Order: sequence, then C-alpha cells, then structure tokens
Amino acid sequence: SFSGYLKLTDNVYIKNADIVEEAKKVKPTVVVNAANVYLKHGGGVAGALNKATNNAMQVESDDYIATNGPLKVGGSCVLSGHNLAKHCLHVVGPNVNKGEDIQLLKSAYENFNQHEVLLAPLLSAGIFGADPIHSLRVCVDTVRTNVYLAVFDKNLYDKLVSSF
Ligand SMILES: CC(C)[C@@H]1C(=O)NCCN1c1ncnc2[nH]ccc12
Repeated sequence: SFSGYLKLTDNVYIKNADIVEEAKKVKPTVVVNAANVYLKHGGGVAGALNKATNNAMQVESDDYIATNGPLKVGGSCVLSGHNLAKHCLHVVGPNVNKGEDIQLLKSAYENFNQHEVLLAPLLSAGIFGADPIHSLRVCVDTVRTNVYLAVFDKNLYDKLVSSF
C-alpha cells in the first residue's frame, strides 16, 4: 500500500512526504520514530508523531521509561503505533549537536533489520544535526529489510536523489 516512492536499491525506497501524513494514509505495520534516549517527543519527527496521537505516544513512553530506564544511543524499543501504525519502533540515532558518536548511526539503522517492512525518517538528520546525505548512505549500506523513507523537505529530497 505504499505509493509514489522512488526506488533507490533492491530494498530502499524514498518519497518527499511528511512521515505523519504518510502513516495516516498507509497505516503501516511499523512506523519508525526519531527518538531520544528519554523518549521525550518534543519536536521534529518525534514531536509531530506524538501530536498526531493526541499525546498518547508520550503517555505510553513515560510509563516505559519509568519501568525500564532510558534507551542507549543506537538502541530501540517497540511500542504501540496508536492511530498511525500497528507498532512504533523508537530508534535513537546519535545527536551530533550533543557530541554523540556518529559511528552509532550504523548501530541505530541495524534495529530496522528486525522488521520486514518499515516506514521511516532519515536517522540523525533534521534537528539531530547529522548530514542527511551521509544518513541515507548508512541506511542503504546497513538495512536489508524493506524501508520506505519519507523526507519532509522537498529541497533536501531533490538533493538526496540527484547525488545518490
Ligand atoms: C529528518 C529530516 C531529514 C526531515 C527533513 O526533511 N526536514 C526536517 C524534518 N524531517 C522530517 N522528515 C520526514 N517527516 C517529518 N515529519 C516531521 C519532521 C520530518
């Protein structure tokens, strides 16, 4: 049920789209959130996904952290997708604005391999401060399962395609 995507490789696809609007249209098995280790969904992809769930994602997330403690940078957890998807895979890419090791970006993308198909953003890009061209290259060289990437900014989408 994904439509309008450009094929990059055997298993990676890309579209200029808001991931929240794509999740509402497709209702995929798995939507990836660009999480932080505290699961505090304030802005960027995480803030937008949480707003679309009417804050239910944040309430579930706070219970998960109260039980388990914070995630690791490079780690993930599977929670409910609420009204957007069956599941949300909360994945923590390194935040370069906080001095986190960019080598952890490959570890972050390895979490995608546990799921046959995912709707996802570019990890560590946007407000996380990493180069999106680098994030797309790590994605293509790490993920083996079928990934549908939604890139919100049209100018960035065009650059990602034309430099691929
Ligand atoms: C992570 C970035 C590459 C990307 C981008 O193009 N500009 C910044 C935000 N972002 C998103 N990309 C997809 N869906 C989104 N919904 C909310 C934010 C967002």
